[PDB]
Amino acid sequence: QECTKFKVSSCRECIESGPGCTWCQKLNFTGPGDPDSIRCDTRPQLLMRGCAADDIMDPTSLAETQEDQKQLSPQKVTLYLRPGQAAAFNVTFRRA
Amino acid sequence: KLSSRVFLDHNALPDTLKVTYDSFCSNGVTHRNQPRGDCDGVQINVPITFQVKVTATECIQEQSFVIRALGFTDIVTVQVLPQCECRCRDQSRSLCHGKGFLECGICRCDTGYIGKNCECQTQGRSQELEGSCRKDNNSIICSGLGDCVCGQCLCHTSDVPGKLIYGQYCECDTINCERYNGQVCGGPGRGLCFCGKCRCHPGFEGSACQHHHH
Ligand SMILES: CC(=O)N[C@@H]1[C@@H](O)[C@H](O)[C@@H](CO)O[C@@H]1O
Repeated sequence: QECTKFKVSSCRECIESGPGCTWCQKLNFTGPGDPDSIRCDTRPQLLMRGCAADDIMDPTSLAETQEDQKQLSPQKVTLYLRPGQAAAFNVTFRRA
Repeated sequence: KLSSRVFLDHNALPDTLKVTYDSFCSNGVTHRNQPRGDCDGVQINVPITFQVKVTATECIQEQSFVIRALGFTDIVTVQVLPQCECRCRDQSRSLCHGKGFLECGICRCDTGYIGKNCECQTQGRSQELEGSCRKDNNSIICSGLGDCVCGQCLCHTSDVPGKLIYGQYCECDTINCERYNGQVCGGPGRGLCFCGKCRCHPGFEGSACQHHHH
């Protein structure tokens, strides 16, 4: 999709770079000469480079309905926000 | 009462958070990606839907904001949390040389330690000198006779008696000098071999210490 990694040295720094970045956590993936930033790439790049699906870290934004009175629903929502990736949720208005 | 205006807004947000609204109103009327929700004319018990999209431009900390419709007491409280940390199986206890721990398949080094396995300690500037593991820009590493350890050549050991590989680029040794009478530099009674030049003891002269002072 799209991933730029300047000074990426950790999985967190990778996820922070942009929403198209993912991180290969498999020890096997890297050799002596490679920089740590090679673990940080788009999903397709890492996949055809030999990273397994179950070792690719790729945390996503999501909306979580926590508690759900009258006109505005829900009353509470929790959002987990990965930088550059929108979380979306719906609010229903109602009256009499 | 019939509610002829439902404006959905939020309270003041930091620079790092942005919110937009789609309004799916009951009029066959939809608005997309606006800074507030806006529907004109809601009928009795006829629901309308706003889609709220929230984006952070960086990792924020736990905080909350509220969304409300103007003129009504109800409120949506939106708790916001970061989604930046990875969820990795890691081991506590090699191969960061005690100067670090693993985390998502790489070493995380302690204060004053760098390198993939936390094998180097920090200097004033250390890894910048790795061009100083090459004798010149277009030469191989440590003359093919050493490894770059922390931007400095560590020369290969040798089994050959009397031989040491040394120098900034492992470019020298103590056995490849001109011979005389079987031995290097005329043997230890005449001179000593250093980086291809014989260093003759007081009394002897010549490229391999073959002669006496005359
Ligand atoms: C994922 C989500 O909740 N989004 C919904 C969308 O699926 C639906 O089309 C609409 C109802 O008309 O409300 C939001 O836009």
